Amino acid sequence: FEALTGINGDLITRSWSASKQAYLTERYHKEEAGAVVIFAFQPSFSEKDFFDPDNKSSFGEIKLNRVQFPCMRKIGKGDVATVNEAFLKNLEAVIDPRTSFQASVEMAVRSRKQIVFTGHSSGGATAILATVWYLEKYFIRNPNVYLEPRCVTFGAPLVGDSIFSHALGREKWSRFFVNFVTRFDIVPRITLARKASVEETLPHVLAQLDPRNSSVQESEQRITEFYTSVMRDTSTVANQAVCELTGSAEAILETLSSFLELSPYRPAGTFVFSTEKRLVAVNNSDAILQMLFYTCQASDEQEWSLIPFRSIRDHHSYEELVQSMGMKLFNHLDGENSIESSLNDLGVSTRGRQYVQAALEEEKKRVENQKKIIQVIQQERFLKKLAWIEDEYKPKCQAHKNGYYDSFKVSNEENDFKANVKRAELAGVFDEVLGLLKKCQLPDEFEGDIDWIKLATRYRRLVEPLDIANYHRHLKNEDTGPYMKRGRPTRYIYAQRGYEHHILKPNGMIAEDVFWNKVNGLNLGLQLEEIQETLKNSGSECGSCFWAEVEELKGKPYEEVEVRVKTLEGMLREWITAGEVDEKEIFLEGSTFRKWWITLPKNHKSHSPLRDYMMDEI
Amino acid sequence: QLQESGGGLVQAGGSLRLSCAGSGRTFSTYDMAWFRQAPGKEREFVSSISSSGGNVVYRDSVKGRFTIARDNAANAVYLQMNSLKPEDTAVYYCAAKWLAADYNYWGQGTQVTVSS
Repeated sequence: FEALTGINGDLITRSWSASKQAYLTERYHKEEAGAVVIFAFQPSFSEKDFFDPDNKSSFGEIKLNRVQFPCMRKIGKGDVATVNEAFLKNLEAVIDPRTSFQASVEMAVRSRKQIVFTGHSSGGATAILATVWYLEKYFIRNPNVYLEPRCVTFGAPLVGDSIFSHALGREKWSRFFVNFVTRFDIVPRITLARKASVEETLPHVLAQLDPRNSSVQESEQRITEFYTSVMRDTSTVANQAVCELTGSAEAILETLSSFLELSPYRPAGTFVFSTEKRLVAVNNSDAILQMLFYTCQASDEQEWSLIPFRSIRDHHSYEELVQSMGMKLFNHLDGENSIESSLNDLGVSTRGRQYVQAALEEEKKRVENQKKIIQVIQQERFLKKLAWIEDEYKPKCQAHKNGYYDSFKVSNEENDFKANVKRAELAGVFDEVLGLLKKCQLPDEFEGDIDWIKLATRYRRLVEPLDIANYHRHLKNEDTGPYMKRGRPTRYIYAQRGYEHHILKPNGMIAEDVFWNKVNGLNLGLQLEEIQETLKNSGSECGSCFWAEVEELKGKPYEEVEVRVKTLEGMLREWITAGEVDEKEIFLEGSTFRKWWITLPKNHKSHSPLRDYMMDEI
Repeated sequence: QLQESGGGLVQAGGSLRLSCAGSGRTFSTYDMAWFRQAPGKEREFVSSISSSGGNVVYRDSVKGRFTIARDNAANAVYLQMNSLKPEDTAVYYCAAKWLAADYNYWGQGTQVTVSS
């Protein structure tokens, strides 16, 4: 167990002790244990702290702010993650300077202490969000082994959606999260139900779950209705995920998805399921989602009336879990050669076992697909295509003094058609990879793999100018419209965003903020709203779209596009330094950019930053 | 724990100052914003302060007439409303919220009536 999760029984025990002590403190309890600093968060058992009253969504969900959590999103697709609003408000309320939580975190950071976030019930959920906050504020800025956090939760509700889990996987952060769940514990299942389904019964169940509230008399009816509603919505979510994961029946699934309201919350991080005799660790979020349903069923038909009460009592059974940790059999489900025994001890039916096996096989498929992609991008014929473009086509076009953009665009020689052939083959391969990414058929880590980011960036920088030339060569700017608006292949947008995320995420800023800060840094004097209006769908956001902007700027009067001109000029040097734009090309005598640049008014050219890089018109 | 104040009744061209104060450490870690709810009309966005950053963008009907300001010492928000329009009669609310896409810490709001 310890060589997989990276935490031992000592840390689990201390985390449980701190979680218990947190019941008696304001907001949080700090426990200093030599080299370890444990932050335990006070749990809450009011419905307000599970479904925010002012939240108007069916599951109390809210999108994260892309500024404060730039990594919690899909990179290529852009979609930001969604979390439970009540838990986010509770974390926000504890990060509040008056609580000394942040000051203590920074004191432990400067002291290179091992920081541990923990909590029971919803407090553990806060710990999960605090860990993400920590990962965004501290760990991503300087990833040391001393700075690595640990998140340990006990019976925590679900917090994020599928994008949340995917982003955690891509950043290699999932390994830090361990969520202990007693087999029947209802609390991890609560947020899988529609809020209208439990609006009447939630306060009573929360009152029964509070360990310090032995006042409200237990009611059989309310608990049974609650259990039935939660299991019904959970079954609907799990069956839809089952039908969607295997890619079959996509038409009827898409139509019902338009007409079905299913909880978005998904397991994030490692889950450890516990019984009297077994500890079963599971990593695959889909498998955990299925197990949250199929492990909480009755064996006989006589126990169906009993399960809801055991599902309540099991939330207060974590003391026994922690005390009997070393006496239980452990196994790693994902690494097992046979999973029948483990799931049989967890009461998982045959069908639930087949769904778990299918989820694991789907993850193995994604891994195989990634192995195939690595083999492809490491083959000689593939790297040779890029080498040929870089070392033969570009120098020959530079020797003709017009550049390889203009040479491709006019395509007067056989070499231009050969470059077009290799451009089409590369386009097909990267579109096929993009297709796999869109269907979630690659591992979560794929977009974070530095070898892939390197290759895709080299590809984008080399060949996107050629796809822009192909676009304008066939007059698609007049038929379809501006390249930046309706023409840009999605594969290049994915490559750009993957590269930007890779290089920007250690500094906590997002690409848009950097861009607009440079725009205001160019001292144009115009109103920021007006400039954002002018630079809407501008080609100046990506160096490999340099030529697209030239196409959009040539032909227009100078006054009409003066701002976009000075913007394009202000981005050029970093683009050249970073290798996004080749300095041996764009300044050639026969280059479209140079030919258009000379026709600009002499008043601009005189005080233009590019005057010293091209001879004047004499 | 967000509360507004400063709503009154004045005709066109009036100068008003709406104040918005909270009980938690809000100021520059929650990016402020002002919305207005007109009777029947949507809660149309008025403006927003980008918390610590001085970035701020009003929308059309206001630019150069309603200023927005923050106060970290008093953790308050100040909406100056000069050259009022009879079409500005609405319930003004201040919303401050971060870690999220859309804001969701709303107050009680205050009525602002402009006649002719």
